[PDB]
Amino acid sequence: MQYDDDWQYEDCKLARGGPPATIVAIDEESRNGTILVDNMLIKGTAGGPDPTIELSLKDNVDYWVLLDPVKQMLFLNSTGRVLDRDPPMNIHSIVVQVQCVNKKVGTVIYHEVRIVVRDRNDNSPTFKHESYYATVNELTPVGTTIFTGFSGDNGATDIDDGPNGQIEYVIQYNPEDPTSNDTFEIPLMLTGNVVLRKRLNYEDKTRYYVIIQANDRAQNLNERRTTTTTLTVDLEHH
Amino acid sequence: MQVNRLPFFTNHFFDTYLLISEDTPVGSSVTQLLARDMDNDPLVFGVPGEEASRFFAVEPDTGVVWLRQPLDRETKSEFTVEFSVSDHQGVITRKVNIQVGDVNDNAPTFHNQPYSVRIPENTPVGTPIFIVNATDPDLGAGGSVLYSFQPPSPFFAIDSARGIVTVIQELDYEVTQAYQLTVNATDQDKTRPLSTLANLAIIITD
Ligand SMILES: [Ca+2]
Ligand SMILES: [Ca+2]
Ligand SMILES: [Ca+2]
Ligand SMILES: [Ca+2]
Ligand SMILES: [Ca+2]
Ligand SMILES: [Ca+2]
Ligand SMILES: [Ca+2]
Ligand SMILES: [K+]
Repeated sequence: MQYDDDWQYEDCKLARGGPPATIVAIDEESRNGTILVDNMLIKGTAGGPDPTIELSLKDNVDYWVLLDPVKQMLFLNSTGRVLDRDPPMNIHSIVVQVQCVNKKVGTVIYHEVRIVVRDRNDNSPTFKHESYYATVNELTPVGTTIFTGFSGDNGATDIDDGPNGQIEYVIQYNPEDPTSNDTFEIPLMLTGNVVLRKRLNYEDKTRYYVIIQANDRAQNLNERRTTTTTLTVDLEHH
Repeated sequence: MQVNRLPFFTNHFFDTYLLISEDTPVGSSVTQLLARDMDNDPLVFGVPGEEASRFFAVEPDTGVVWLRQPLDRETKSEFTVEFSVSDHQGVITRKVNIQVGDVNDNAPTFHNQPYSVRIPENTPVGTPIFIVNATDPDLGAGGSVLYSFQPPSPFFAIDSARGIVTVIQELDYEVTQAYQLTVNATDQDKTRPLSTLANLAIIITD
């Protein structure tokens, strides 16, 4: 009968239903030997004294993946380097092929594996400069924006992706310049522009030290990173 | 006075990816965008940017994303798509990688046609005389090709994996001078195998 020997074509086919690609996700900077795929679920036995299949990896660019044929397990090979999703490495995904050769009949099937690398909040906000400065005239009206120096990557940036990499700025109380957080304000935390909120008086106070903290927007408040800088504001007479 | 707070997406797929099978019918929902706003503002969703917006539409009030034209994994197997949400004072956008899932929707295509070969009457049993090859761009078993004669021939066989054609019985010119055989190349998809036919002319010389 036709198709009596279709059993010999079974090896190398998926032992599961579902779509052909096998897609998984793991955290960036996962440790060497981290499991990527527990079981490829391919029919047949690789390795041992009487295998029905040969398994191996193709298009394993930079050798990120290691295969254990007997378990049909894929592992991260990260020794002496880190799986980094952030600039400059920018690895968002690893795609490899598991080649399976059916020993009995000689057919080859390629099983595609996509590994999606998930972003960690492993980077803090970073200020382009060690400190910032503004000069303001004494008759500046209250409500005037007196500092915009964080505009256009000149302030804090964070190399992480999404909210892990979005910044908010807030003014903190300065116990060595107590009135500075009362005299200046950041009403729009996303821009970090500082506005004057009390009338200045050059005859009384000529310099303010405004402590400004940038934070990122990680989902978990306990995983947020922060960094502080100082804005020194000098009054001018002319 | 409270300054406006901009809205933020909450879907967890933005942290990983979104899988959509290439056999999703046009008009079908693929996901729903979700967002919140500390001011309790009512939110309007969109898909800005030209390429993404040719494949994906979004119902502005609900965030239901739907498919505007067919996906084809063999043509384009992934998208990076920016979605937007707006509280009527600002817009924020955020990107997600969309992976297009494969289904077996191609039959194999043969290489180096047309197929014809002249062989001597005294060609010994076992002799390889011809090699057929076909490829198939679907993934997995849907991309792995098997060859056969339809129907099988008492005089020629074809290796199901390698497409090597051999003589398996002594030929005889006076009985048959030429054979027209049909070669079938099929993929190995479980539920919907697809296949293709080519002719192979075998001319026996005296
Ligand atoms: Ca990193
Ligand atoms: Ca990161
Ligand atoms: Ca960060
Ligand atoms: Ca709002
Ligand atoms: Ca297709
Ligand atoms: Ca396909
Ligand atoms: Ca196919
Ligand atoms: K960033």
